[PDB]
Amino acid sequence: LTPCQQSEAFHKREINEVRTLENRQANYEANSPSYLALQSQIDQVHKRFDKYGTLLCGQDGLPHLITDGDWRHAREFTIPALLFLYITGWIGWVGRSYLKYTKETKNPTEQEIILDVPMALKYMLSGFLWPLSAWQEYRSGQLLAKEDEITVS
Amino acid sequence: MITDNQVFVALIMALVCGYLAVKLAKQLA
Amino acid sequence: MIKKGSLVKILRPESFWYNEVGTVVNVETSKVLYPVLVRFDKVNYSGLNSTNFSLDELVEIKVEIKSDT
Amino acid sequence: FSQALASDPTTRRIWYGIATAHDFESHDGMTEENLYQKIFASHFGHLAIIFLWTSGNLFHVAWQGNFEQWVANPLKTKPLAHAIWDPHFGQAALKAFTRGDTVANISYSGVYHWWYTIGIRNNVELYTGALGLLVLSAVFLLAGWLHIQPKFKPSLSWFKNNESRLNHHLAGLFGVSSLAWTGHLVHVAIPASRGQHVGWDNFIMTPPHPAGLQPFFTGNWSVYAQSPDSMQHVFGTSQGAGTAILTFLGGFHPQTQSLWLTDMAHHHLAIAVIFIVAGHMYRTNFGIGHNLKTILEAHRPPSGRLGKGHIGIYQTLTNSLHFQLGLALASLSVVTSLVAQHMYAMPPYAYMAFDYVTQSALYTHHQYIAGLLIVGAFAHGAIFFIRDYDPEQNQDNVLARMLAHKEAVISHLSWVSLFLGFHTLGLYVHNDVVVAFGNPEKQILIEPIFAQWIQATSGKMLYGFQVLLSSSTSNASVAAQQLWLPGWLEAVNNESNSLFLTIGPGDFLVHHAIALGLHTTTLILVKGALDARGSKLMPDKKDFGYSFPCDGPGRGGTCDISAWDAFYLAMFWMLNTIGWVTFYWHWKHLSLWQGNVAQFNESSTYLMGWLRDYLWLNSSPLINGYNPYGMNSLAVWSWMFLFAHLVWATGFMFLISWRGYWQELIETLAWAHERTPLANLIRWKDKPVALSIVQARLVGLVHFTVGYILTYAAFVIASTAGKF
Amino acid sequence: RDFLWAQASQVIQSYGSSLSAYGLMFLGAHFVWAFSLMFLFSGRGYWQELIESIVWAHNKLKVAPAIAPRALSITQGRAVGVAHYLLGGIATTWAFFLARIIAVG
Amino acid sequence: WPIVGQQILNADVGGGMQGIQITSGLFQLWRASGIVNELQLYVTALGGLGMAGLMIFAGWFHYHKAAPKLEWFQNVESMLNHHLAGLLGLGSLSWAGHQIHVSLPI
Amino acid sequence: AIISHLNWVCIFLGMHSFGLYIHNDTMRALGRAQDMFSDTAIQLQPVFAQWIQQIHTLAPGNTAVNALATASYAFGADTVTVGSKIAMMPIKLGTADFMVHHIHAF
Amino acid sequence: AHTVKIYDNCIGCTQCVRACPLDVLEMVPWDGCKAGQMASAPRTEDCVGCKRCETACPTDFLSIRVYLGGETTRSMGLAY
Amino acid sequence: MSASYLPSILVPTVGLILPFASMAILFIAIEK
Ligand SMILES: CC1=C(/C=C/C(C)=C\C=CC(/C)=C/C=C/C=C(C)/C=C/C=C(C)/C=C/C2=C(C)CCCC2(C)C)C(C)(C)CCC1
Ligand SMILES: CC1=C(\C=C/C(C)=C/C=C/C(C)=C/C=C/C=C(C)/C=C/C=C(C)/C=C/C2=C(C)CCCC2(C)C)C(C)(C)CCC1
Ligand SMILES: CC1=C(C/C=C(\C)CCC[C@H](C)CCC[C@H](C)CCCC(C)C)C(=O)c2ccccc2C1=O
Ligand SMILES: CC1=C(C/C=C(\C)CCC[C@H](C)CCC[C@H](C)CCCC(C)C)C(=O)c2ccccc2C1=O
Ligand code: SF4
Ligand code: SF4
Ligand code: SF4
Repeated sequence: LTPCQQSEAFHKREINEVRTLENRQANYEANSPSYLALQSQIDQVHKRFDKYGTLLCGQDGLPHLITDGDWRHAREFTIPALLFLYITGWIGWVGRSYLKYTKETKNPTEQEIILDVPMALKYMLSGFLWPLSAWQEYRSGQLLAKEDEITVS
Repeated sequence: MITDNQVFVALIMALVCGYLAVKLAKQLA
Repeated sequence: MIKKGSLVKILRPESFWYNEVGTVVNVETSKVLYPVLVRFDKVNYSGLNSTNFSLDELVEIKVEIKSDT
Repeated sequence: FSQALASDPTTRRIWYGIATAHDFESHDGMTEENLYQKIFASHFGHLAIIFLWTSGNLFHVAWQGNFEQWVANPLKTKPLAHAIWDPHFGQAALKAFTRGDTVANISYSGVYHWWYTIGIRNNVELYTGALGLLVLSAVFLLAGWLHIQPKFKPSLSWFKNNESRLNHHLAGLFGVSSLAWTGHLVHVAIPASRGQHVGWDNFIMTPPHPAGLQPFFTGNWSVYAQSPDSMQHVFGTSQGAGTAILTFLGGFHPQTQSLWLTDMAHHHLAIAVIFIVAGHMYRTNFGIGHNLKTILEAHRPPSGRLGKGHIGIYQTLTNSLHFQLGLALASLSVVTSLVAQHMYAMPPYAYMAFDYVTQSALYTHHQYIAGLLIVGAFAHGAIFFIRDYDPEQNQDNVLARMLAHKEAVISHLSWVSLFLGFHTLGLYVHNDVVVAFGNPEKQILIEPIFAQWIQATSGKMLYGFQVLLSSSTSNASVAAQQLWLPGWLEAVNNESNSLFLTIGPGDFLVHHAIALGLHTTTLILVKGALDARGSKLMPDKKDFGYSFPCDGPGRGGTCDISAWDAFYLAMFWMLNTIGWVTFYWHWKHLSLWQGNVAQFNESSTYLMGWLRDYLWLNSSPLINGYNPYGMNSLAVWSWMFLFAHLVWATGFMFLISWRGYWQELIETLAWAHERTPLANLIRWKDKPVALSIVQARLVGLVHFTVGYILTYAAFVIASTAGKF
Repeated sequence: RDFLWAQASQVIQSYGSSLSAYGLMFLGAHFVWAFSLMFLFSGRGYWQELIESIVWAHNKLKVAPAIAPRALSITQGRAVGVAHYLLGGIATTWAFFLARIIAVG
Repeated sequence: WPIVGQQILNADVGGGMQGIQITSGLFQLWRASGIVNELQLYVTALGGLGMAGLMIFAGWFHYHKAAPKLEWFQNVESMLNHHLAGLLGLGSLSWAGHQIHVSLPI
Repeated sequence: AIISHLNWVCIFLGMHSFGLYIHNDTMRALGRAQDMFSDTAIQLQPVFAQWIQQIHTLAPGNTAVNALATASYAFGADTVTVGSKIAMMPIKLGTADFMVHHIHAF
Repeated sequence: AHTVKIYDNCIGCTQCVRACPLDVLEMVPWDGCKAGQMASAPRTEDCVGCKRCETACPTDFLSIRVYLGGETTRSMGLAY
Repeated sequence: MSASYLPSILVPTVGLILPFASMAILFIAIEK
């Protein structure tokens, strides 16, 4: 499996895809303004192929990638597209968990799940540095639970 | 009008069912 | 013999509600096998609130008196 | 004859009368001794059916077939099986059904021969052995009845003994029938191999090797491995063959059957050794030694107090038959899926690399039965937890510790089922949507580098990135590459064989989907057995049994709550997951049979490629079985494919709508029965009622199974035999 | 053979054109239809035993909501089941009636 | 719109405008109504906003503001005299008087 | 009694309308049975409802003196109106319209 | 037919015979409850087992159990 | 072989009388 800037069987797909798009492109007059945007669309098409060529991609023209952890391909898995999902999802999750900690008190529990004061939703921004602080508070959750669970009998 | 041995087999099957009831009646023998 | 209104822990031979925290609604001296009704916040599937419970059930939950500052 | 079920003035009595006919542990007047006895008799009444049906399989091949014309030209002559006779068949269809060799209408054989062997020509040969097999089956049944007779019954101290037949039955079956099998396959079927025909009167006089026994007796060397066989070979002519006890190639043999019966002969050598090493292990573990303790039935010891013996406490596993069934259908199921996976990479048949229709029918056969045995094992495991488990005895171990905290295990399994879904199917939806937009390159493709590493293990020396078997100089590669590795590297470096195929995206994402479905199925099969005695919705679930409707429609509802309901739920996942594996496996061969491999690893990445190129293109010769013009041979199959969608959708009647509506309708039917004149004179016996809530789902599961089975049993034959 | 088979040449052979959405909705309507096969076949009892395990994990971290997690109503499950059996059982022919008639228009 | 390459749905229909084909019968109804210019579309739409608002201020009128008694609903006799004559009658007459003077533009 | 009547009607219209589907699908895969079904294919189809269309062919002029055309060109036989593409056709029933109409009635 | 078994959780709020269709259960004076009533089912031969008392049964785990047993004409609720 | 002279000419009733007989036998059994 060779990279596509050297894989002659990938650039042929770019030519073939533009060829299929060209028959739809030439039937209409290019001077019309409602169809002048097709050239900008094919500009987006052209500007898309060059970045993927850098990633190792299938010889067939189907561009594959790496998740083993190889440092040359950490961009397709490990670092960007992966770690941000974990952080962003858990920035929401641990924020929800903090809201779960403040879900009791005197005002009805149902009122504090649904009809919440908007201020708690505005405080959500608190979790800039979840990791270890969240680990402490989750330890305390398991602790204060004191193995109080359902019967399952 | 075909399969005479099959007719005898069907007849002996009915007779075996009757003899099965007779065997239930005999029991001890 | 304990006073009414104590925080409970369910240890019924059948209902393994492992120390589901609840309070004693009232204490009855009528002496039966399953008398005590307690406010059970975990609404069971039946839908009610307080059910009958044994004398086993709860012993104590504060565990402290003078050392509990 | 169950009395509690007999006092049922309704038709329902018959259904359980057949449904609980094999449910021996719940018949009336059932005892501990009669259970094993009648179940033992059913064992002997079951193997008898197997051998009777095997005798019929051989009889019809002897009485009909061109196998003698096949052994000469086995590639051109299409194999046949049994004659077809039906006065319903139109002559126009029978003119197309009769093709190949015979003049009578004969169907196409699907069960391709495992026992290749010779063939015994055609002169009073196969039907005699088939009759002997059938009579042995009948005498097998009569021997079981002989055991049932009074005074000839084995006591309970014959099944429930650690010191019992667990020793001699093991090291005695695949061991005596190992030296016998080896001695009666590589020498009895050596005429089929080389052409050394031997009558059954002088086994000693005919040695295959140039020297026999005496070289093996020497401890220095066997003097049997220094003998190769030429590649050119015919059953009748050796073609330069130089006989040897062992004839391993390490590579894809010209004749597809094994490696000149290498693998074959090595099996029972290793299996006899398996018994030589096993038959000595557990033999002394037993010892036939009665326990010295008289604290088991004497007046001196009463009540519970202490167990019978710290080491002895295993009666809950040996007394129970559902646990033993849950393990016998489990280890055999491990080997069943292993056997299925060992029929495409290591084919023990000849001309499977050149045949098409027959190969696709055996793998999925054993695959579906593998899933069956798995479910049977787990269902009886649930029955073991309901009717045989006791927390008072098995306390303080790890088994009772499981269900004190099993909720944590169920949580992890549910998390896996959700994780492998949001990504497998999420990837699939992205694939379809971005391919529809005209951008297959924007698709987030995937490469299973782990599965690509399997191809690196094949010995390829041109890789160069520090992978296993990438250099012939590495001591790990140098180790044991002296004899069989030369055939290994030569056999895997080819695009024409099926020894470790190429793996990519359309190959990965289906394995991701198989992991998703199988892990979900695992959770569904396990939790039904865990929450079998009770749950939070219903802790008295132990106070009933296995097959019961509900606890009551109240407290939120108890719809489908029994352990039997978990089984009925599990079978649905079984059919679809085991169908996913087959839908995948059906492309890994049709993509190379046509030679256009670039179809799969380019179009199978998205689901629309699975829709247009398989469920539509391959089904052209299927549906064109009887076109409105000239119907041909694939008519009976194109009819089954329709009769399948009937039976399958027939199950949707029993599954979507429940039972009470049918009660209110059958009552109107019964009203019209007596109210109508003339027909009022006719009266029934058992009162007409609807199916039981349990029997409703069971019978509907029967339809949802057999209709789905026939849905895939008609597509394979016609679609593969239409284009080859 | 001549009806439900010959129609795939006008619903799937459209990714190269502008009728690609009627193929995605076609293949995606079978999803929600078979998604109705989840509610029209199973029962609330098993699924209610399924929540309490998730609620156990929710009681492990106290992340259990005040609104006690319970299964759908016995009648509401069938109402959603027919909703999906119809939505997934119309959008396929909606994508099919809008598939061939545009290609053969 | 050009966001994620979805512009492939712009079916080449003609008339200097690309988009998604419609099967609602809108063009046939509009041609049978004598509508030709785009201005006649916008005036009808802006006139529809008024009627749409008046009905919200009506369903919020006979309720939070007004409310007929229960006696106003047993007038089923008076209801069919206004549904078959005021709605069906005047409706079948009002549209009849339209396609007599708007037919010749079509 | 109501549902009893409708029940027997449903079963009679099911074991035949879809029964004939099972029957014909059997006749084809079986062989020469579908060949001998051709005469029955002439039955039912163009036997009923054919005269209704013929009534509508002769309805103008006779039973409709003030009408110079039928109710629709689906009634007028051999009268085809085309505007570069076929608008309506005298829907000649046949072969399996009796089949699907009874699948409908079922 | 069905087997009716009464738990010791009874409060005697008569929820059985109130819910119960054909009056399987019955209220009996008892000396070990708050209200002083206990449910008892003599006519278990006529019981159908519709399980509508477990709905009205108050206790955490219901107090009136009816284990599914055999089926006869009295327990099928059929008119023919 | 037998072709159309030995067992295939008596099969017509063999493949159908055992079903009729089996349904009859099992019905007599349940009638008992
Ligand atoms: C050697 C080798 C290896 C390794 C491996 C490992 C590391 C391991 C394993 C293994 C395994 C591990 C397997 C398995 C399987 C399993 C299964 C198949 C399961 C099961 C279970 C069961 C069957 C249960 C049942 C039950 C229930 C659930 C109920 C109750 C109780 C009972 C018990 C009855 C490899 C391959 C790498 C390579 C080659 C060589
Ligand atoms: C399209 C549309 C629109 C627009 C507009 C409109 C609304 C329209 C119209 C219109 C109109 C505006 C109509 C009308 C009306 C009218 C009428 C209704 C009339 C009348 C008349 C009469 C009634 C008469 C009577 C009489 C007399 C008095 C004299 C003598 C006798 C007689 C009887 C003839 C919208 C979007 C908004 C919505 C709806 C639809
Ligand atoms: C029709 C129907 C019935 C009625 C079913 C009846 C009356 C059974 C009818 C059987 C007749 C006598 C034919 C049986 C013969 C079969 C064609 C094959 C069986 C032969 C052997 C395999 C035993 C239910 O009881 C029911 C219950 C729950 C959900 C759905 C339904 C349901 O749809
Ligand atoms: C899954 C299932 C359930 C459980 C159904 C559930 C839990 C419905 C879940 C739907 C909700 C909408 C998903 C949870 C999403 C939350 C509302 C959070 C959303 C917050 C933002 C995304 C808006 C049943 O109750 C049932 C009953 C009878 C037969 C079959 C079944 C069945 O299959
Ligand atoms: S199986 Fe039937 S009776 Fe039992 S809970 Fe479900 S709907 Fe109710
Ligand atoms: S349902 Fe139970 S608690 Fe209620 S009155 Fe009856 S016996 Fe007493
Ligand atoms: S079992 Fe059914 S009929 Fe009997 S008391 Fe309980 S709810 Fe009533």
